[PDB]
Amino acid sequence: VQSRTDVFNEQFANEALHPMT
Amino acid sequence: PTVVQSRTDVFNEQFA
Amino acid sequence: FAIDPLKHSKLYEEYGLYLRPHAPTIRSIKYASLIHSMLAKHAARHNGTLINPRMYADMITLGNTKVTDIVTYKALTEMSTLIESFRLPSGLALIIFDDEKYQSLIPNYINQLIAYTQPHIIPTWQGIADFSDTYLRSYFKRPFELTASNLAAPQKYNLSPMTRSIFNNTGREDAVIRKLYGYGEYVFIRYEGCLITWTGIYGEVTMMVNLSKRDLGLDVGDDYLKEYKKLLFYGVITDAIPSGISARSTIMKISPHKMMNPSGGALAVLSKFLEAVVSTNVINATLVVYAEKGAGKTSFLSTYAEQLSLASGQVVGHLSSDAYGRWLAKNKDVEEPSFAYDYVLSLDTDDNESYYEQKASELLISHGISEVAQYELLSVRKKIKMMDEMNEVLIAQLENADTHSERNFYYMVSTGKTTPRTLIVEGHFNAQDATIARTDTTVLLRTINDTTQAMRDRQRGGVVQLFLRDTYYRLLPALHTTVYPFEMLESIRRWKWV
Amino acid sequence: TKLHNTIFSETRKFTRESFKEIEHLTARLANDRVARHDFLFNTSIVLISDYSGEDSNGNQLQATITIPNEIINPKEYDPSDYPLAEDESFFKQGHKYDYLVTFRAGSLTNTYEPKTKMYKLHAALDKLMHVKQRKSRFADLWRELCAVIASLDVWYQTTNYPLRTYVKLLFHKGDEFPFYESPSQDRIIFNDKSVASILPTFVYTCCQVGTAIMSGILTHVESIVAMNHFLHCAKDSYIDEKLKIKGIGRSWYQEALHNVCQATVPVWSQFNEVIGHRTKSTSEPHFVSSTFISLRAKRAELLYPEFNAYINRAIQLSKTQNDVANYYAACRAMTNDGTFLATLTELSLDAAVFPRIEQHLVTRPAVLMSNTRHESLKQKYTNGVGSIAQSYLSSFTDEIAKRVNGRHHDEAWLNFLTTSRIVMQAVFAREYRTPERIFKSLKAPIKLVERQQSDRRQRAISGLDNDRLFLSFMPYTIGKQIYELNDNAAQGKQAGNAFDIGEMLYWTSQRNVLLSSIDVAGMDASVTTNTKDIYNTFVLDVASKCTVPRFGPYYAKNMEVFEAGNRQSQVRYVNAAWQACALEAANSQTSTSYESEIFGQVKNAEGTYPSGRADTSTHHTVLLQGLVRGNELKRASDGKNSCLATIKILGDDIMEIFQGSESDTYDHAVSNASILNESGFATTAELSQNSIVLLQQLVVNGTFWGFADRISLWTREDTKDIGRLNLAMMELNALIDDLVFRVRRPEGLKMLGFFCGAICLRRFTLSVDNKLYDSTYNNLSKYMTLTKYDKNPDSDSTLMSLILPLAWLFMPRGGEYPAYPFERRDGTFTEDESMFTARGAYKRRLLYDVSNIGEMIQQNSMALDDDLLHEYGFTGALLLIDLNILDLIDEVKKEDISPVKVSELATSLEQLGKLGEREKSRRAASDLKIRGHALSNDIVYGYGLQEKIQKSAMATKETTVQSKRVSSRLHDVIVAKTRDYKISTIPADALHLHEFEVEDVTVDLLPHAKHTSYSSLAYNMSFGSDGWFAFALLGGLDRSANLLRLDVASIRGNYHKFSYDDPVFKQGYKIYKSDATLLNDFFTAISAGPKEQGILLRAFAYYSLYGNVEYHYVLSPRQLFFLSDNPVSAERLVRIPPKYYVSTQCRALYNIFSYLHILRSIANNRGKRLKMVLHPGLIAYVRGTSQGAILPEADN
Ligand SMILES: Nc1nc2c(ncn2[C@@H]2O[C@H](COP(=O)(O)OP(=O)(O)OP(=O)(O)O)[C@@H](O)[C@H]2O)c(=O)[nH]1
Ligand SMILES: Nc1nc2c(ncn2[C@@H]2O[C@H](COP(=O)(O)OP(=O)(O)OP(=O)(O)O)[C@@H](O)[C@H]2O)c(=O)[nH]1
Repeated sequence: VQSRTDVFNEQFANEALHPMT
Repeated sequence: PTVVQSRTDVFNEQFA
Repeated sequence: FAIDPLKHSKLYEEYGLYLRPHAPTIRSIKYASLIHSMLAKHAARHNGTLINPRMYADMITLGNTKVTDIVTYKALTEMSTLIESFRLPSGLALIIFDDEKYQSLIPNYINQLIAYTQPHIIPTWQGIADFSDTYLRSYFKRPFELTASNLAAPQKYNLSPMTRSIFNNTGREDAVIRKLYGYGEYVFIRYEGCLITWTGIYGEVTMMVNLSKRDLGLDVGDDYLKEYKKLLFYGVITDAIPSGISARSTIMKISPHKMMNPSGGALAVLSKFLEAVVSTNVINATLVVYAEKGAGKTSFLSTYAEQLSLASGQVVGHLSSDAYGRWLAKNKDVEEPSFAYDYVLSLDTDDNESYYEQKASELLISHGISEVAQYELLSVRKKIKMMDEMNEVLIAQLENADTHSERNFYYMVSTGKTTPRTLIVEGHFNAQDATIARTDTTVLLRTINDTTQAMRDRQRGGVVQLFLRDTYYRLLPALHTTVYPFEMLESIRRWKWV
Repeated sequence: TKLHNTIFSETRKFTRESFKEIEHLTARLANDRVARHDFLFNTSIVLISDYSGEDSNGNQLQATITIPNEIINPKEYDPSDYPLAEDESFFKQGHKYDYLVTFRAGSLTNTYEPKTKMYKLHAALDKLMHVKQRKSRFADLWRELCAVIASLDVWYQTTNYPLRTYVKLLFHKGDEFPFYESPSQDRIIFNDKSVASILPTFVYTCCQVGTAIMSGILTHVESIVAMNHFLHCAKDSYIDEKLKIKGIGRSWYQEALHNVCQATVPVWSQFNEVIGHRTKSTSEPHFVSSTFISLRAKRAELLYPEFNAYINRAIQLSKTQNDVANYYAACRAMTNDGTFLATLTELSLDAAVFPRIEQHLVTRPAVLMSNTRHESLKQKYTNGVGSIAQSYLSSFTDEIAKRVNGRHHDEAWLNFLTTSRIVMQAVFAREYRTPERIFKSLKAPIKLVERQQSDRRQRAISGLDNDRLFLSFMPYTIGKQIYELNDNAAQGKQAGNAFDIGEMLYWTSQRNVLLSSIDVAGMDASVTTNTKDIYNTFVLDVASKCTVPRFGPYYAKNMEVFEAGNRQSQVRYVNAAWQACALEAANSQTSTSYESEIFGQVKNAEGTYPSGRADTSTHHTVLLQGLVRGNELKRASDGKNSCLATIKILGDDIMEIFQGSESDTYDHAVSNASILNESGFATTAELSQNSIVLLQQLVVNGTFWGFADRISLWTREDTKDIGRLNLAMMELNALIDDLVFRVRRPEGLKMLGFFCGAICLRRFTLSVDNKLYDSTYNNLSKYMTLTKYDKNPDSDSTLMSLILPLAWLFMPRGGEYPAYPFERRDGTFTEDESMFTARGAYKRRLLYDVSNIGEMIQQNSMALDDDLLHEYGFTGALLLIDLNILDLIDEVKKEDISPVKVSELATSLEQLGKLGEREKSRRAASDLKIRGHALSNDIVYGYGLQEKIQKSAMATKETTVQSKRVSSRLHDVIVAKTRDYKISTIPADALHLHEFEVEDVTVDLLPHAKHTSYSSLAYNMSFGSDGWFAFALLGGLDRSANLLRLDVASIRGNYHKFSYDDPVFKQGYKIYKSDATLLNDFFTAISAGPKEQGILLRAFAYYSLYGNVEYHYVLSPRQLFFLSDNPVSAERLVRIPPKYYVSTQCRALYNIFSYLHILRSIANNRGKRLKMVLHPGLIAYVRGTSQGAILPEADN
């Protein structure tokens, strides 16, 4: 099992908009 | 008097 | 249309657009061909320029203007009588395809009219214009797709040779279909490329290839590794990265498709490097190629230097991306290293261990990451906290110029006696621009890969490879021109040698 | 003979006999090169081994003249000084010497065979020492050395001073000069081959030291310490040691002024006025004091032990703050010889334009949306310097997209191609509508443009390209819109007054202030590829909102687009701005390529883009304010206070001012330092309580410390030297004016500038025809002295040299320079003129003043005195001016007055901006040329920027010997004018007749004469000096007047006072008098604002009735720096006898008479009030003309 999200390019994009406080 | 001395004397009197 | 369909038809033959035979909309394609001829005659009359373009734009496009000394208005009145004889209820809309090769072939006398007009822009999906558009529907034939289930005589479906133009997706040679099922009257649209759909980790994926389906040896069911190196040179993936393409992907479908056009922005920067290779004025000529770690670049560039040597005749060197990492892992202790080119090229084999992979492996074990499954669980704030600790060990090499510094390494190799005149150097990240040098041409190379799915599969490096990709990715925007592997091969073909 | 024994030397006045003597001795030096060798090197000179005297503050000092052996007996040229790489493709990476090395001038020879690697190299090094060392502003390098020493003879009345021994110990070899410069070959030609190779640059260094003694900075004892440091600094490389020391040597003033502790200084308000004085303690904070330890250990190691012992002396013996100022003026002239720094441009290319990585690596933003090429469209930062910088700049995106929509960008680019018509639209349609255009500009190389500068390495700047500037034109348009939304940068017009520094004289006077000044000059290398991506996220966020239908070759269309989180390509409507900004970021090739004669084509590394153009000056301006202001918002998010008051981003500087407690201002000033590190810049701010440092200025405690070593009188960067006297003598008045408040003794710049124009600028050569030759020499010799040359049978013309009559320097329409006292018939002398005298038409008063005026009023005569003026040589000097032989000066050259601006950020943005105005004024001039009235190109508005673009792009030789031909026509005029000639008076000279009688009443000084008496506001005005007492009488400066002239200079680009002789008026009155309906088309051609249209349309109605009546004078803004611009300030200093109110109603004219006479006499002014004495013919002239005709500029 894996997701289009665990990739770093993506993790990074999201890290960018719900930046994780 | 030299010019500077005259200038200094004038300055002192006004401002004593 | 911007480019006259009647004269240039071979240009439109590429997109799948064939002209109808020759009908109120058919007479309009002959009128526009008379308007192009009247413009190019008036244009070449004065220094290749139209004298009063705002009139031509309205007379042709809006059709609302009539005109009635010898230089000025004698040409407009010749155009006014031509368009008045057409008796159209409305003008002719200036049409342009979204394609980049198309927009660059427009004659200069139409470019003068474009500022005064509202050109209809036809979107191209794969590079092939959409046949559902209005102007492409009336002027050109409408294709019909023959497939395995669809195939029968032209009489079954309603088809006339003067309307539909057959597109053979059946996989059987067009000579069969034409002769056996009675299509001999119909004209087939011919595509020199290929379009593939691979299964993927995240879903279905598409790929375009510049090889014909008979050249590429693949059919439905064939594996991604079979004919890999043909796909690596000529392939492009049209899905957002990351695509799910991995080594276990299989082919769902294949269809013939239009060959891609190499970007004029890449062929411009690549032909800037071929002017240095030739010119006797330049002493050393270096090309700096960046790529994501795991994209299969050294497999490609080693065969790019073969094609560049055979065409030019000069000797071409290649420094792999890890050339400095592997050299330093040995010579970090030696106080007077050997910078000889043939020496660096020996340490550059894959069996050696790079220096950065040693420093990064210690950095992982100190956080307790022994396995790729563990690195996936970490939070993004936690990964970037580890990566910032690589950026501190990366600056150490670039920050200065020493005997072991990275600025010095590529300096002593490029300026050596026995090193080749022309080189190809591979960087990991943009900060090396000031180090690997000194060039007016640097490019970034994209391939067909999922570089996070490639570093995940390989069982040798494991984590240390996947961790360094993400570290370099974080340091490498695409700020330099993007070049695909087939645009560097096409760049040599289009260049004329001697 | 000799100069120091002249009557002028002792009395410093011009009598009849002592003017001819000084006119003769300068005519002998300006001509004979035998007499110059015998002037400098004469045997009567007694050498000085040891000398003693007082330093700048009066304390006694003992120095010794020591010249090292390595300069006198140089080493042989060592080829390892300039090593190559193994492949010999460029100079070796590490190499010490970027400049000349000191070797025997004959040791360098190329014996190699031509067209080899080494032959080309030694051809360039031979071109380095023979060519690059030639920089001279006025005349032969030896004539510039005499002017410096000739003035020192006359000033000190002796031949015995230490500077003259260096001239003899160094440059005296045999009976001829060791070297000389030939203008035909553009080279230095060595006579003695054994002489050192670096001495040709010590002729200029003895000039800049000799200028510092006359200037009053250095004394003769400090002249030794200064010249021993330079001679020490030259081994092996002279300029390489200065650049290494330069910082170390000037930075001690912070520590010397800490030990002074308390100092009383003036206090300034916002409004450019002195409101009082204040006693503050200058002790620095603890975090500043900790840096004094690291500098002591550094100054001890690197500095020459005699010069280090002078600094250690200035920290102890400094008593008050003025004493620190006087040492920092000397220690600055000891480290700087003023010459422009030159190399082979591929020697200095490494350390200048080569990129470098520092501190932290910058990282990429997350890509939220991308092109089908995976080129980024919109993007955002996770954290770091990126997010801080965006948290500020992202607030401007929707305000700018409003303004970027209002523009028309296609019409914006035509205005660039045109100003640097139907023809041009065919060009734009062929060139820029094709996708092939984007391909041509990616394939084009970037040339390397360099510009020399004093006391700094050669600087690489970016010139204007058509193809490369088109890619970045769209981001620039979006980027420059912030300049109107902020105070954070100074792009404004520069006044030149103290109005310019007036905002940092306010904050150095404030309480609880911490003053940060960063030197950003070396930043453009520190910028990396990932650093520019902080600016791209600002532009791509503005371009996504901006909607432009087309910017060629881009269309607004539905584009396939990838997004984050969506696996398939979306479709958006992507406008032509955000296609054009997305392609400029994704395709980035920074690296310049210089083509070297040695190595072929050399190409720089990819990192650094130079800062020259307006487009990448906005990149550096937006990025800094984004980091520094965005950091202020990040603190408030952390709960910390923000004490930052203001930020000004200058050209080479960032000036922050913090105000608060010592704990807060430091903690904030430190976190702004760490954020420029995290972004990759290695920089150290100078944190100081009471001083704030910039280029070419230092502002300490509400005072001004000027840098006089940055005005180089004796050298040039251009080497455009030709035989043009008017342009040269105008160039000298611009430099002398520029040093007035940067110098401690302006009375010495008048004697030094007199022997420059007496020796260097004197002779002028013209080429007569063969048949008219003896007829010319006979007519001109009645007035001007000439030198005949042999006739050459091989040509149809003959050269002959003309040495000017010495009084030409003082004449109104020729060269015009402050006069020395002449002698009337009465025995009385005219007033010795100051540096504050007004040039222009005001200089004609010198003829009536020598006449004199006092006798003309009593005898009711307006008749000038012809007999004296002919004896001092005024007649021959005015006849020379009447013939119009000397070269003309354009109005465009006048537009460069050459004050050096404080911020160069506006110099950059002035190049490419304001296109719609320079186009509309271009339409006007052409459409007006068609109508039958043609305007000269110098008057049209945008023409000044068009010439500097095109003319600098030519490599064609500008070196041509200047010889004017006397043809049949001009010889016909000579015979006429030279026969009956007597000086021509014009009716308007009746305004030049007035006299001031000194009364017995002293005048009240302004209350700010006291506040400026403690610590002085500038070197030239100290307590009692001539600049102080003039500032006590006429208080400067008028704020609401300087705001009004900067509102006018914001249209025309520069301010010039109205005159009826101004060629703008003259041609404007031709239109008015013939076809009046074209005035609207004329006022746009020159871009006169609605205020200047009133000044002209009135003066047209005055000039119709009255002719040319105005009373005209020229006072430069750099000349009067702190002093007042407004003549009403002298209204209280002169009494007008009441009988002139009845007859004449012109009051504001009597104030301009009073204002100009007070500035002119300040050297002689003891403070008594004056009385106006008017000529009867002056009164009768004034009351036949309206006052508005005399003063059209002012509003009565
Ligand atoms: N497991 C494993 N895979 C390899 C090895 N060598 C090459 N590969 C695969 O082949 C692909 C191409 O590798 P390279 O030619 O070295 O190019 P690269 O991926 O950029 O690797 P570097 O040159 O080291 O940066 C990689 O993506 C790997 O998946 C190996 O030694 N072990
Ligand atoms: N023989 C010889 N000629 C020299 C020497 N120095 C300069 N000259 C040349 O001799 C020429 C005549 O000397 P001058 O009459 O003093 O000329 P100048 O002062 O250089 O001024 P110009 O005539 O304008 O060049 C000059 O033009 C020089 O080019 C020298 O040392 N020896």
